[PDB]
Amino acid sequence: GFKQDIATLRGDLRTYAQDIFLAFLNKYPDEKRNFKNYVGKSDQELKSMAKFGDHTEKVFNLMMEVADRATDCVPLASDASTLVQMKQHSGLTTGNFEKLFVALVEYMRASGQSFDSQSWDRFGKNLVSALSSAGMK
Amino acid sequence: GFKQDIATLRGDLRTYAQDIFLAFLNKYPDEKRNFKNYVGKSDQELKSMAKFGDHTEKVFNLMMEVADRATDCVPLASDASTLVQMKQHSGLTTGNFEKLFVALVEYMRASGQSFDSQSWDRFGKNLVSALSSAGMK
Ligand code: HEM
Ligand SMILES: COc1ccc(Br)cc1O
Repeated sequence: GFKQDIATLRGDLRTYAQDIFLAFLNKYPDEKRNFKNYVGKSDQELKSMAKFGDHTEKVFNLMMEVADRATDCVPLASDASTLVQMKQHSGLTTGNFEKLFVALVEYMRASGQSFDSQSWDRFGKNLVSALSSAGMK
Repeated sequence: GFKQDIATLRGDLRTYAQDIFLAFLNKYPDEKRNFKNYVGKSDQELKSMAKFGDHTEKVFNLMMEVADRATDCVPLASDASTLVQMKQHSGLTTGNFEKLFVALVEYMRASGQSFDSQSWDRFGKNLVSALSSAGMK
């Protein structure tokens, strides 16, 4: 289930994080509007760019914590508020997170592994709802 | 407290893992007996090797899983058994773990961040006791 998937991802978190975020950027190339420095770079070039490696690592370290603190894939409202109030996220909207989780679910379904993709689909929808309630446009 | 410290560490897991492991290796030079491939390299030379960060991150992920599953800083006997039975740990005794947590507590106390160093010292002691109970010499 969802809780075991958190353990699976955490057990190889750097590789999963970079692969899922790359899947996001390659499924939705226009999302580089928020990452101008990512333009004109292959996956392997991005993986050697410090700001990509560091942001991606932060994304998934904190996402696994938010998932871990969730009940039945519903995040804490306080976790959603913290995400909304992050300064570097000022230009984001719920659509950015929606797309991230569509790519993550697609990645899990395509993997060879026993991920509970339905739970991650719910988690992403419930996070988006919570971000909206917390003030994200 | 302890639970928040797990969240702090997980929030920047690779960085904290490398810095705490380096603190251990430098406090106890003989402990590189179990790390032949790290001999003859400075802290920054080690951090530059992707395998060092990869290994340290995976170690500390399991450490955080054991810490999060603990009750009042007492680890589960089943988690201690896992650590005893790991093939990678066949050469080890509890003193190896005692020294790791002495260095970890020293790192936390010098950090100037608000770690609950007392709880981590207790956790390390209770982990050592639990490793002994699970069959480590
Ligand atoms: C609670 C404490 C510890 C945890 C959670 C832990 C966990 C782990 C994990 C997950 C690995 C596999 C690493 C990987 O896949 O890259 C590993 C390997 C290893 N650990 Fe531990 N460990 C702990 C303490 C120690 C201590 C104190 C020592 C020695 C002083 C030690 C020595 C080793 C060695 C020699 C390996 C083999 C290195 C390799 O993977 O090639 N561990 N440990
Ligand atoms: C002493 O063994 C270890 C302790 C902490 C990390 Br991080 C990695 C290790 O290999």
